[PDB]
Amino acid sequence: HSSGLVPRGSHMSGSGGIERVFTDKARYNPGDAVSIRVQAKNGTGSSWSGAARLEIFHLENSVYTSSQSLSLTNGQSTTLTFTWTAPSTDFRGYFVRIDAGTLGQGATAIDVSSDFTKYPRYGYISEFESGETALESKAKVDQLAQDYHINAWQFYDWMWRHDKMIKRTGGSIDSTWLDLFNREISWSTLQNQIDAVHDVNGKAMAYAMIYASRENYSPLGISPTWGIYEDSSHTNQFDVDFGDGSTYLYMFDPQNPNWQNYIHAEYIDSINTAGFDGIHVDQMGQRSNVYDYNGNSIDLSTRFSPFLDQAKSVLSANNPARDNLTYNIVDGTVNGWAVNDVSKNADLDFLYSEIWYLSDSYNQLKNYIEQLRANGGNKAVVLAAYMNYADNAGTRYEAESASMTNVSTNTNHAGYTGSGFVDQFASTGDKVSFAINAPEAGDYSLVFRYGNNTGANSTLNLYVDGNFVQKLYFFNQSSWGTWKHDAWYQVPLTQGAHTVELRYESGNVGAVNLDSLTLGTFDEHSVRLADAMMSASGATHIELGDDNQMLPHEYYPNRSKTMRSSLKNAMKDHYNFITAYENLLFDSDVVPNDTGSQFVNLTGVSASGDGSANTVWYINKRTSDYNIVHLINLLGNDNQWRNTASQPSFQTNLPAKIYIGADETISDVYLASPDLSGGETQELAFTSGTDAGGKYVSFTVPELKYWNMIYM
Ligand SMILES: [Ca+2]
Ligand SMILES: [Ca+2]
Ligand code: NA
Ligand code: NA
Repeated sequence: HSSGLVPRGSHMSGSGGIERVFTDKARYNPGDAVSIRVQAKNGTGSSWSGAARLEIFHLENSVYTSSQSLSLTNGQSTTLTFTWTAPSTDFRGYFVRIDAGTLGQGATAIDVSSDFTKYPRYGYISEFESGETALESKAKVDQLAQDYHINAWQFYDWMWRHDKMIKRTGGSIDSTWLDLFNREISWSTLQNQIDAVHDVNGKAMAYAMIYASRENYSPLGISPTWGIYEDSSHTNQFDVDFGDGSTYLYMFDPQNPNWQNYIHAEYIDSINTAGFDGIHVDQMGQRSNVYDYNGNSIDLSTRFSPFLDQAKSVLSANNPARDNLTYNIVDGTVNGWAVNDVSKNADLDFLYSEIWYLSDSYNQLKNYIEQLRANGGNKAVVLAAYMNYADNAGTRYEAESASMTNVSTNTNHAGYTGSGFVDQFASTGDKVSFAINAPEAGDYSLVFRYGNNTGANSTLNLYVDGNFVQKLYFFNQSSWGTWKHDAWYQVPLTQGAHTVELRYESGNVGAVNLDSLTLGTFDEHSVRLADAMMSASGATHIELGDDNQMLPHEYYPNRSKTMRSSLKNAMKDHYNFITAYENLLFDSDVVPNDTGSQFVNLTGVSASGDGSANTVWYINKRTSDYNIVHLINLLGNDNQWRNTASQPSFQTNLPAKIYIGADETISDVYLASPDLSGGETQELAFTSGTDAGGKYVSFTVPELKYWNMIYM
């Protein structure tokens, strides 16, 4: 008479329970009513009844509890609401737990901050099509707000021209306009999205350049005498070629007051006419040997601050509620080009930096973040750091292992993957058809690795499951030995088997060598590690946008990679975590040097304090009220933040000893991890004592997967 190998009975587990827990807004003001929503589904196999219980925590302390009764027929769904009040102390993050017994558990987080610039959670919107309904604009904003607490959206490439941002014809705003790449921007869709951002208490930041006009700028009243030039005789203006012999950006002197007045009036028109909350100012990065119009040599690195101070000033005078400003410090690294002058001297509301290849290790990037924090007077730091940027990551299907019609295989150009590649793919009736599997329903990035040295674009017709989808362009390279994978199409797929086919048909031109097809996928391991390092170091990461897309590239509409459900779920936990614990992560400072011996020790694993490969990395920080120790699991992995990674070597029962100030006493030891129990703070059994090193505490860390934050 005992329980068996499995439970015996009429009830199921696994499916349903608490599906989602979220709030209507991304951010709240003190005193606000907060609607906490719980979407519940009874998949138990019979009726269910009981209490749904809410508990809210500020760090280690339970600050609110509440309960309501619930009953559901089998298969029934409902949405419950709990109403709370944002407590009076401004700038505080909270953890929210929902427990519904046998129906399961859920969690979310709440940010009470009257001004988003202290704890920005930056997302983006990069498409503005007339096909998008008001409900769909709203749905996509609501999803980012609910699932990640995004409180600011960078609206990318919304403008008509860099120097004329809203298109008017005869004083009337055009209902649609074509951007520099001939995308259709809808004025209705744009405003619907901006309103939807406002409805979740978010801010809409308008992308703009600091110093860019488009081609043919003179008729707009812009003078070439405000330009910056590659020589002292103003022969060649700095510019950007977009590769069609017509479309260009021309570059100007940010310090020139007349350029300032011109482009700032565009910034103000964008705020007032579109409803934006501020301007997200971009640049192209380091340019050496710069001259103004009159041939004087100028250091461009120090000319942004005056522009930005002036910009802030005209924004605040125009509308002090909607005057937010940031600027991209391009190519971020310690003492990098323009880093010190911008972060120290620009009147920015928070700092933003796009990281290229000057901060490749975790520790290098941590030092850059810390320099920005120190220079900027503890202003918030947001990084654009495009994950897996160079990796053709995802499930791979080799072209030569696929179904081939009127083509051949070969091995004569080195650098192919697998046994070779497809060639003689150059004439009508030629086909390659890949038999792929989608493990779950959703969007898939179809990424083709190819060669092409025919001297012009080659094209192939893409087909999915027998249906034509689009003509794809495969760009001309300098040699046939040059393999690229910048030809891609993102497509929705049902779970299961599909066919993906490239066909050379009437109207297709050129030829390609076809190496493979990859299902472009962000790698969960690297992404979770990088986000852990960034936020343990005191920064946040712009990576999510549009309809639950993740950012693969500097051109925000790029969809050459997609998140799979497992990564989406880890990002919900991560973004819950950086919201609920925002005070410990972004109010804290690094603990100085540890003269003599290091304050943190671990048993049974290699440990580093500088983000060394194949170690558990410890980071010790403090606020006035707390001592904090982050553990980031680099076991099994290198010290580089951007590239793909293996799953960390998960640890269990990791003994830890932390030294504390000898004039200090520890009542409790707390651990919180996005990886564990959805971020809920855990109270750990511990012992204290005194050693040669001083006063310490000692405890076993039950689990370390990616990132644990210990505090006391
Ligand atoms: Ca040029
Ligand atoms: Ca052929
Ligand atoms: Na949630
Ligand atoms: Na203001």
